[PDB]
Amino acid sequence: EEAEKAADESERGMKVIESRAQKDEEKMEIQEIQLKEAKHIAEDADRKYEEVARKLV
Amino acid sequence: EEAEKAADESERGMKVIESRAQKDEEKMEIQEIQLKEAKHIAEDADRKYEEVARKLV
Amino acid sequence: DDIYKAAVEQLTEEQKNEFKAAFDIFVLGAEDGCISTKELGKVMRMLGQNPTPEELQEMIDEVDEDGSGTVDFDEFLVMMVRCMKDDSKGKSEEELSDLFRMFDKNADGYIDLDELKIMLQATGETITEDDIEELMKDGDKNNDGRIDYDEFLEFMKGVE
Amino acid sequence: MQALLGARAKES
Repeated sequence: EEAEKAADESERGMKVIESRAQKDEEKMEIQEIQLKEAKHIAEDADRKYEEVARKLV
Repeated sequence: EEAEKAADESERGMKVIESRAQKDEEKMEIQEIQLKEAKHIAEDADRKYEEVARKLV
Repeated sequence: DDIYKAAVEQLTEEQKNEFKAAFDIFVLGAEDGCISTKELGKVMRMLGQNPTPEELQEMIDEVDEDGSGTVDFDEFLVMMVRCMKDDSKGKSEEELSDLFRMFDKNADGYIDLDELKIMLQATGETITEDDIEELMKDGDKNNDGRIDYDEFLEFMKGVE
Repeated sequence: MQALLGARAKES
């Protein structure tokens, strides 16, 4: 009974973790894809900065 | 043994996906922090854009 | 392309095949048809190499005149080649002063594309002309239609 | 090259 409760806790755990792992994996990929975009915005933000700053110059 | 093995195997499943959640969690935190900074860089670069755009004016 | 096509000349079919597949899985988690930072980093941290989103996209800008826009399979491989220790660093500036100087057939210090293209006829091999005027522009960043020594330098990039 | 390509690295 305890092993089955453990089967359920280690399996539920695995599923909770798979759910968490998936939430974190999606957040990982979401933040990674969005990081690439945030970096591209920084490149663009720096790019527009340079275009206007260069005009300033 | 089957119940305990279910727990043990699901626990190993969990260890791998927990380690994955941890890797994904660390990576999403890294990517999130990096996103925040890439975005803060972008925001800073956008602030600089505006500082230089108003100074361009 | 000049450097790049001249390069692909050397390494053989199987090199080509291995990096084609290396792209087919360099997109194992791809980003932009090109490769934005995720796959680049993926493959690198699988080992530990260090390309950064910023300079990723910049060396792209250095090369994405093709319209890759980001690290395409092309940029993946130019990154690949951007690491192997093979050769660089510019036949002697004294040598190059001589080389300019013979481009400076006129014995001046200023060379139009004419005696330069005549140096080229002196090279004889199948003469391209687009790339001739391109090289005029390369050199004459002074843009004065005539080219000085450092312009000649700007004109003979990556050359033995 | 070695540590992650093994003896497969022969010509390419």
